[PDB]
Amino acid sequence: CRSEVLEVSVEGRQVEEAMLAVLHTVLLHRSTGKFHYKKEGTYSIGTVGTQDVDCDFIDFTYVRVSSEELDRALRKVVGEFKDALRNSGGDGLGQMSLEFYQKKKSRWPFSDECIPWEVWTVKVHVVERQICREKVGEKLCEKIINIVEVMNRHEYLPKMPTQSEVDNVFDTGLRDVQPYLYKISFQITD
Amino acid sequence: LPPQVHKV
Amino acid sequence: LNSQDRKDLDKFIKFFALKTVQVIVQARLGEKICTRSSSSPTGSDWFNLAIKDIPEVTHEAKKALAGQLPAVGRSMCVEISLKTSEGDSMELEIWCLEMNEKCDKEIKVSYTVYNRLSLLLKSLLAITRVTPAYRLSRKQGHEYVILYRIYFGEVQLSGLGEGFQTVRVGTVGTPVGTITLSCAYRINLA
Repeated sequence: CRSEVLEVSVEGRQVEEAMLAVLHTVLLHRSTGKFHYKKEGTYSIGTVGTQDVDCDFIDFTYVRVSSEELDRALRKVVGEFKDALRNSGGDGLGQMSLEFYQKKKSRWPFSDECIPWEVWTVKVHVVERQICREKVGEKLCEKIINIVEVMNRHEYLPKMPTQSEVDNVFDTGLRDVQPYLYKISFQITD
Repeated sequence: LPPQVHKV
Repeated sequence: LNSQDRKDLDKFIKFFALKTVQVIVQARLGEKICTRSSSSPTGSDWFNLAIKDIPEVTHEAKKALAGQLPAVGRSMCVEISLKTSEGDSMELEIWCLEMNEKCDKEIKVSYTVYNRLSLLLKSLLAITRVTPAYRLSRKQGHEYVILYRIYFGEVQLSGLGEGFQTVRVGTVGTPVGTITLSCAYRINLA
């Protein structure tokens, strides 16, 4: 299972916006329109919209899928990341990771096996404020370019599912966009 | 017009 | 080398090229782009992405193509330029949609080429926001504007200045060739 590592040095005020830029760009690639099945292996696809997001603390814009439900969810975990950082009081060392997985169905009494096929890890070093607003923007420009280059290496995507498999591949709970099953967690290494 | 349906 | 697969691949490529122009030009208009997601299959949203077509751009893009598709020696190029109120012009970007002779024998045009082009379009959206000309385009309208041109033929890279950078947006393999999408952009903004 392939793993990609990003590192970034930001000011404390820039931590939340830098993590959403990365997570949203990844998820922009790792989602599709909502599937609506007609037969077992026949379905049609909805339409993904996008939003430009100007950052308030970084001189930077990124594209995200237009879904308040998905954006609210990413903001929740990123905020916990920031709470843990602010409460850590260390050198400012921490990381978030985003993992896409499929499910193999299990028989009673065990839970389905979760088989990750891609994990994205973002390491942060929290560290005048004027020049940082631009330097971090330029660095973020690098990461998005880096993320796009990884994307199109075409390493492996799950087989497109029948109606019976669709919940072992995709997160079908959101109202307007359909992401690959994913989990976000974080660690504080200060 | 795009593909209307996708078959698996 | 099947027939129904050929007519579908040509339609996929043609519409991919048309949407590529729209995405690039809309990224240089000076306005944030915010489109809607819909669960319901709209039936007309190419590559399942909410890309509202500007008619003028579609006309300008068809006139450059003239019923033809990219191929070896025939690449589609979107040139992005800055024009000052005093008449000075500076070239900023050359986006090139090329196709080479390298074939992918075992690749399904029915949905696998389609879904990879859809992914490439998404990479295009992200990348257009992080190249140096995006900020310039958002600030346009008073001392300068951003103009565009669509060539179809040999790729010519003059005018970006010494030290210009090239980013590959991504590639799609097909039974008749490999589509490549990239951007060469000026970094010496003089």
